[PDB]
Amino acid sequence: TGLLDGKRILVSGIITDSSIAFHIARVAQEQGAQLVLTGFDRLRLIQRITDRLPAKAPLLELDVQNEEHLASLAGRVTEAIGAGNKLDGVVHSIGFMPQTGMGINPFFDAPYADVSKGIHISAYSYASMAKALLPIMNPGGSIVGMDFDPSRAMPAYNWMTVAKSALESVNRFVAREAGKYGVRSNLVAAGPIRTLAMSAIVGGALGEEAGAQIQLLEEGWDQRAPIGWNMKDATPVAKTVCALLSDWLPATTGDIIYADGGAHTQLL
Ligand SMILES: NC(=O)c1ccc[n+]([C@@H]2O[C@H](COP(=O)([O-])OP(=O)(O)OC[C@H]3O[C@@H](n4cnc5c(N)ncnc54)[C@H](O)[C@@H]3O)[C@@H](O)[C@H]2O)c1
Ligand SMILES: CC1(C)CCC(Cc2cc(O)c(-c3ccccc3)c(=O)[nH]2)CC1
Repeated sequence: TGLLDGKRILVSGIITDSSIAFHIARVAQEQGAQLVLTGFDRLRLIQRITDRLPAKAPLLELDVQNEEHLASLAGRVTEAIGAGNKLDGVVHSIGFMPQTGMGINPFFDAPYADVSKGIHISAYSYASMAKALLPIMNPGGSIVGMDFDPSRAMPAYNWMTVAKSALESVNRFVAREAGKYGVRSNLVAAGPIRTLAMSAIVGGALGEEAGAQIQLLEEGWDQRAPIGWNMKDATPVAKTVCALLSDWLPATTGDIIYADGGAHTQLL
């Protein structure tokens, strides 16, 4: 028997087969969960991607900045799962920052208008999704969001670090709301993952020093992690997410779970 047998789970922000969301999806189904997937904007591409998943599952459209999408969602989900049916889990794997708040671009020259859009999509949306979907969520349910450890600062990550810092604060407040419905809210702080965009950056595309800064990070991370860190293997992150969506961490809300091979616990 699977781990999430007959749980119903919403899963956001799939865009490629290297997206973490995709691997969460994959493992989720492997355990036997019925999924509902949202996508943003290029629904047509995302449709092609989601077809490679163990089982097919409904694709709804959701731009977290679109107010109506948020409004209409609560229903659109219940539609695709059948009325008198509730969700046992939502997964937030959304994030965005303009290239002024990330990469080689100096920290100071990011115009607030840029930064804000970032925080809107990367941290605010977490409460948005939780507001939309809490109503239709079963007791013992789970909310899970994607996070990169922002408690220290580092090169390149710039304003996104702030967005992540924001996000960990939002999460603790959602935890409060979620509690009313008997729902948990947590974040998975993950080590770096070799996604499409990340490898592109390791090839002039975000700069030259940028490629060198990514590489430095990735390598220190593996060296610090007492059980190592394979940037290419996104499975153990997904596995972790699924453990939070399971019934096996029932006493753990408002919190951060570290899938980083233990890096953040080691100085050198
Ligand atoms: N990249 C990493 O190594 C890493 C590490 C830890 C945490 N994270 C976090 O995990 C999440 C996903 O990372 P990823 O590597 O899968 O990147 P990704 O680009 O594959 O996923 C981000 C998703 O957000 C979606 N998105 C963008 N703007 C949106 C909007 N306005 N409304 C709704 N959706 C929108 C995109 O369609 C995309 O599918 C992000 O929250 C990211 O910060 C990433
Ligand atoms: C610190 C460093 C130079 C920059 C990125 C990090 C990890 C990381 C987190 C992160 O949230 C993202 C991200 C940003 C926007 C949209 C989707 C994903 C990322 O690409 N990489 C790995 C290296």
